Amino acid sequence: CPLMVKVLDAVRGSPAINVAVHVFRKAADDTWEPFASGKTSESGELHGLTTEEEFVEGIYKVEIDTKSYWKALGISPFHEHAEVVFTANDSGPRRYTIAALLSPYSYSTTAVVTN
Amino acid sequence: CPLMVKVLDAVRGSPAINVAVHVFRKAADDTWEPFASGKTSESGELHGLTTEEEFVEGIYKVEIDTKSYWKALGISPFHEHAEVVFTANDSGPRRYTIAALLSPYSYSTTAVVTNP
Amino acid sequence: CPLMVKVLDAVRGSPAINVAVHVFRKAADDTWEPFASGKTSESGELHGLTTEEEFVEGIYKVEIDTKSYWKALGISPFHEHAEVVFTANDSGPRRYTIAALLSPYSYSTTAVVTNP
Amino acid sequence: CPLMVKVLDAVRGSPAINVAVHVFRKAADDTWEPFASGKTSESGELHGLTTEEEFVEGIYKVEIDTKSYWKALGISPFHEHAEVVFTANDSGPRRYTIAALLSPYSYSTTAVVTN
Ligand SMILES: O=C(O)CO/N=C(/c1ccccc1)c1ccc(Cl)c(Cl)c1
Ligand SMILES: O=C(O)CO/N=C(\c1ccccc1)c1ccc(Cl)c(Cl)c1
Repeated sequence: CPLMVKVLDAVRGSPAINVAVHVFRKAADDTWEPFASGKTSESGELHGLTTEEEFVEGIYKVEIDTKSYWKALGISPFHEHAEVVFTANDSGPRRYTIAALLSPYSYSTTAVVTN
Repeated sequence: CPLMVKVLDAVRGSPAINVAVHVFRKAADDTWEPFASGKTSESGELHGLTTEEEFVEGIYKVEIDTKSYWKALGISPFHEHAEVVFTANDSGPRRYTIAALLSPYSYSTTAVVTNP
Repeated sequence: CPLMVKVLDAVRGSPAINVAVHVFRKAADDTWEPFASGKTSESGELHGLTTEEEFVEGIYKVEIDTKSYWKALGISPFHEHAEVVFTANDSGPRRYTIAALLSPYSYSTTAVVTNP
Repeated sequence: CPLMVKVLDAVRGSPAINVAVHVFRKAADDTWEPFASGKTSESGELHGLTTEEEFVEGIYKVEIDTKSYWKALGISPFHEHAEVVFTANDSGPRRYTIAALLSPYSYSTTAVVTN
């Protein structure tokens, strides 16, 4: 699995469950084409988005539906969503984990790239 | 000043200076229209982007060009840019500070919203 | 002002007001001695803790009483407090801003260090 | 395993490996008594610190030796260490994960409490 997403909730100190996640790849058209999508699991994780074959070098966007998550909790959030845009590179390590820590008025994101 | 951007560098412990920022507003046809742009100062701040009259309700996107920033320091970073998307002035006018704390493989963004 | 503390609330998108802050300096016997203390203002800032003369080289600890803060908002948080420990003025005097961004189960702290 | 620590490096986008971690429990003496310690693994994780029997309600301090980590990388860091102080509570969920994301002049920490 070369791309995994992990979403955490900083208010409840828990994994962010059932969060919609959409992945896009930039096309020569210069527009974002849908690539993969999922809802996070009970552990806040989303796996099996793509394969090694499919995940070629390019610019990818990971879009996390944070607003719907906070709305579900009855908490008024600042952001429409959290979007992480990055370039996938062959020179780098094989596996990418995109992590997001969510708060109603803030988020943090990090990438953990490993072999 | 209803919209201010502050960018900090978590590697150097400093303001992130001369960072390009672009602000977009969602149009009637759903396209992102250019709204305002600038560079952060020596204090990592960008002020004077808009006015109270111009800054109407809407969905706005603040794009911070972090990749150029890191590249000028010799660092090849993970992210193309940091993007902050939010609905503004939904419940009347407010003043917004969008802050970003940058590292090569990570970034944090928070909003401070105050009532005029 | 060589040492300033800024505290923000990531739930409300606001300054974190009236937060108690205690600053300690490591003594000759390795004990933490009280150095300065105060509460954040309506802007989430605490200034006037020390002077250039008083703020000598040393290891300092900035303790932010986040648990009292959250409890007054009805929230039972994870952390007792946020503690920031650092060596200051090691290479000559500097101005330090210690910033903390608070959530009930998480906190982020960054330093902005500038040369007088 | 009721207490795990996970340490990530925001500069290299990788797990923070071989980082010293010390856990303390507050004593009636009002002083920190050593409880457990370890070095993070190649995945940035430290497990098997304690048992369910041993990990009673109380105030605990997790102290991460961030300065030595950055020194090893030749990067000048701001903090002496990262310390996370919290109260363990029976009413809450059984498992605690203390995570830290490190930068030379900043860190973030979060707790993920689950059953
Ligand atoms: O709205 C604001 O005031 C700007 O936000 N500022 C800061 C900050 C502020 C001053 C000094 C250092 C960081 C900030 C932002 C983000 C984070 Cl994650 C942290 Cl620990 C601090
Ligand atoms: O595990 C991974 O590969 C990615 O995890 N990243 C985590 C994290 C990890 C475990 C538990 C809690 C947070 C994370 C992310 C962002 C932040 Cl700001 C923090 Cl303090 C932790």
